[PDB]
Amino acid sequence: ATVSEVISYWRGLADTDLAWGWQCADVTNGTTTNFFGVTLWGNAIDLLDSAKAQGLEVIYDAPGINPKAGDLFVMFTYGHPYGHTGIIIADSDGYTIQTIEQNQFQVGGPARYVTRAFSDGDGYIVGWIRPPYSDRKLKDEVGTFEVMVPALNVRREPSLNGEIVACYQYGMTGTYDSVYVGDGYIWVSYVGASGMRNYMAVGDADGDYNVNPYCKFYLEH
Repeated sequence: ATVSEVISYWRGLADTDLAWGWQCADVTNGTTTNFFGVTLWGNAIDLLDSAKAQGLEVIYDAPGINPKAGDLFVMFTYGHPYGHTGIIIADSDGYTIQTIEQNQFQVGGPARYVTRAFSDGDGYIVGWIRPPYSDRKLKDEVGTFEVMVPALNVRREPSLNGEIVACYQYGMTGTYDSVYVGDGYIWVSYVGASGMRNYMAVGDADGDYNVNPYCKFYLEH
């Protein structure tokens, strides 16, 4: 994947919803998962450590060390211990950064253009990941899931663009009663508080198998 491809995609979303076709729903792991097939587990603030463990290039902020277009930044947030992320869409001079950022629905909000200093009233930049840019119901099952990705959408149908009804954050647990396969993903299903059924992608699918999990799974004993 190319820098121009990725930046163009997020510019598209910022320019403009519940039909969003991404399952992993944050900027950083959404980008690595959907464009590079690399999934990162943890909160926003953990993703530099997760990226390093997956062999990606990680650069920590410092004097003279400034991010480039296409870099995925990680940020410490004063308001909460989970941190914040976004995509850098232009080379930085070290004083401002041009970014696209997001703003039941815990995370994965809509994309918007932002320009921020390296430190302000919301937090400060810690570092950034530099991606390697180039040139059917399966079974009934009584279990619980644990969201391992930073952000994961929840829909009304086990389809790519199913209506989004929630967005779960890393660490979230919950029961499920059934597992589905569809549109390249494995899904679990459960009855929401609304009273109606919900579907959530829990990993990329090769045939009937979760070959890239977004969650851990626990079965009743």
